[PDB]
Amino acid sequence: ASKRALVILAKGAEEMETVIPVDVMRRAGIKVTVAGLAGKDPVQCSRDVVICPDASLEDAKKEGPYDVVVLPGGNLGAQNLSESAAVKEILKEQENRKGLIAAICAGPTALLAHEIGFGSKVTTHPLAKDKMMNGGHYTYSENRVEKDGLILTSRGPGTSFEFALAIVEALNGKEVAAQVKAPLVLKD
Amino acid sequence: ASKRALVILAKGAEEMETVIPVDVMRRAGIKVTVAGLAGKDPVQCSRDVVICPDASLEDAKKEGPYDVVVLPGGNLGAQNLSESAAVKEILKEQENRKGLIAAICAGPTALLAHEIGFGSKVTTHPLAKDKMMNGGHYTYSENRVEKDGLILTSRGPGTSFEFALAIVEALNGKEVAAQVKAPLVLKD
Repeated sequence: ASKRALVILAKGAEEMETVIPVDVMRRAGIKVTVAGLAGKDPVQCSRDVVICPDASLEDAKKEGPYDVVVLPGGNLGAQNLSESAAVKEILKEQENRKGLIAAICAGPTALLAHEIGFGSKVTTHPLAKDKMMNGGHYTYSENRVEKDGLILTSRGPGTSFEFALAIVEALNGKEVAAQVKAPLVLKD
Repeated sequence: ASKRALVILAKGAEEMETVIPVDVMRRAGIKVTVAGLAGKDPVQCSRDVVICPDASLEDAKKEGPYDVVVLPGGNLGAQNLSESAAVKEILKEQENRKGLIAAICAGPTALLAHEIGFGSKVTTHPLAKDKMMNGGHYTYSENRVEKDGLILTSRGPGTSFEFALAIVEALNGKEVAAQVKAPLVLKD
C-alpha cells in the first residue's frame, strides 16, 4: 500500500531540484528510488555536488510501475534526459497507464523531446519557455506550480518545496502534505 | 581574492540543509569545500541521500583559513558535530580570528557543546530550543535568520535559501546576493 517514486538523475542535474523532492517525499512515507541514468556510478550535478544513486535506471526500470516519475532540472541534465531512449520508454509507459509525471525548471523540456502530454498547460523556468513552446504543443503558464491532468510542472530551484509538496498531495492527500509541511518552517 | 567556505558533513546531516547552501554559495563564486567529518567516504544523510564529500575534514583543516564555516542541521548530524574534537578546534580557531560561523536548524546546538559565541542572539529549529538554551548562555530569537556579530543562525529546511543568501551577503555583499537570487524564482 506504499506509493513509489522514481527520480531520474543525470549528469548536470540541478542538485537542489533533486534532493528537495527526494527528502520531502521520504518524509511523506513514499518509497523513492534515485536512479542514475548512466548507471550506479556517482553523478556530478550542476554545482559539483556528487550524489550516489540508489540504483541504475536499467535496474529500476524493472521494478516498476511507479506512482510518479520525477524529472529534475538543470540545463545539461535536462538535455541528457531529452536524448535518452530509456527515458522515452519510461515516460510513454507512464503516460499510457495514466500515472503522474512531474518535472521542474528545465526538466519539462524533456517532455517535448519525447512527445509527452501534448495539449497540457505547463510551466518552466522563464529561460526555458521558448524551448518548451517550440511548435505550440503546450499552453504556457506562469504559476509557480502547474498541474494539468497527469502532468505536474514547476519553475525553478526556489519552487522546489512547493513542487515536492504538490507531489505529496497528489499521491497521499492534503492532510499528509500539511503534516509534512509543518516541521519544515516554510514561509507560505 | 576568492572567498572560501567550509561545510562540515556528518552522518545524519539534513541533506537539504547541506546542498542548498553549497549550491547557492557556488553560484556566488565562493570556493566551497564539503568536508566529511569521518573521512572522504560517502556520507549517508538523514533521509538516505548519499553525498560524496570533496575531502576529509582532516585534509580540509590544513587548507584554511575559511571565511565561513557552515554547520548543517539534522538531529543526528548535529550530535556527531557536537561530539567531535576536530570540530571544536576549527570553531574555536574561527571564533578567535573573527571569521563567520553559520549553523541551521539543529546545527546551532554544536556551538553550545563547544562553548562558541556565548552571549549572542541565536535561533534554532523550534524543537531544538530547549537544548540550545540549557544554562541560559544565549538569547533566543524567533527570526527566520538571525545574525549577531560573527554568529549566523537559521531555523529549518524551509529557511535554507534565506540562510544561504545571508551568507552570500555577508561575504560578497548585497548586490551579488540580489543577482544570485533572481534566477532562483524565490517567492520573497
